[PDB]
Amino acid sequence: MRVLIVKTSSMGDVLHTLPALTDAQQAIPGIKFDWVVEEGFAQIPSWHAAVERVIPVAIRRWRKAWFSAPIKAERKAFREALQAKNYDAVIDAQGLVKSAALVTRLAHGVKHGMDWQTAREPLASLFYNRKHHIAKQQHAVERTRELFAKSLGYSKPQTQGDYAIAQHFLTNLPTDAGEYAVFLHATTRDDKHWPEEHWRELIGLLADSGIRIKLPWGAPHEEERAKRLAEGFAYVEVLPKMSLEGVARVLAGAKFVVSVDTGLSHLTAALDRPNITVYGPTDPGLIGGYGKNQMVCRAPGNELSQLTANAVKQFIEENAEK
Ligand SMILES: Nc1ncnc2c1ncn2[C@@H]1O[C@H](COP(=O)(O)OP(=O)(O)O[C@@H]2O[C@H]([C@@H](O)CO)[C@@H](O)[C@H](O)[C@H]2F)[C@@H](O)[C@H]1O
Repeated sequence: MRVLIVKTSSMGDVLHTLPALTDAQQAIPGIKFDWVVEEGFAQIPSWHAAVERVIPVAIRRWRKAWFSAPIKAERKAFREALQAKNYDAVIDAQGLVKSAALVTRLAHGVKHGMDWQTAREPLASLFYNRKHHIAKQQHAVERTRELFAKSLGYSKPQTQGDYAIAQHFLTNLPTDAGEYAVFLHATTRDDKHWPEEHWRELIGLLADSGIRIKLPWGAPHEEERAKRLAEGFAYVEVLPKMSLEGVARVLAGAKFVVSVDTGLSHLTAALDRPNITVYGPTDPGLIGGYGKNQMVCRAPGNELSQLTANAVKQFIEENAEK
């Protein structure tokens, strides 16, 4: 059986879809998935055993120079690749009008998606052949598992979702796996960042433990902050710039992670690595992670400026308890 998945945007949303592929694979041996996803996250689906062909899209990038000669070419290659196969099922796990009109609508096969009252954008429900009712009051990971279960004729396992992508890294874990912690400081908005000052204090509190700390960074200004956070700390290392897969191998070898509400935090949860995510303006109840050893840390008065290094270290300790 060959199924096509439409789940493009948000590294987090993409990662949350994995447990659903694990359920399907266990229930239906031989099942394989093709997956339409934003190029920036195209490596993620490849890490899962049930994933066959990845079909990248780069909306935002394209969208800005949409009629260009080179772009016109990419969009053409995309449509053709998208329509290449006749799927036994097309599952729109995105629930957006834009993705249903730009992707789902064009694929061959019975199209499944959420119904009018459960879809991210009600109107997208009109684009499906099969509309399923997926209760909103539950984690995104479970909602997608329910969607896959109902779309593919099998009952969702009572067990916790298994992202099943850690094994992709187990074979080539860093030599110093378990010897360090990874602090994910970079994110999309200022108010979501934990003040540099607190980061350095946390780091300082760990000085005599003998642990080492690695700092990822995806953009120049993020590298500069990482340099600032590392200064004077011989046991802290600013990572070189790497791919999603590369930073994913580093996370896999991390003993634990402290992070702000960002995609790499979601990657961490998918890799089953103990993780303490610190939230401020964003609510962990609505967008929290999912998985083993994930611990929520809400900043006082939803202001990260109020969260102390001491408080975060305490969570690390009690996250170790479990
Ligand atoms: N290979 C790589 N190595 C090191 N860093 C990498 C990287 N790739 C990306 N980043 C960095 O990761 C961050 C991505 O930004 P983000 O805003 O935190 O992205 P994301 O969409 O993943 O964050 C999500 O943002 C949502 C909203 O706040 C608005 O998008 C939250 O609800 C959700 O929980 C949270 F995960 C950026 O700083 C980016 O440079």
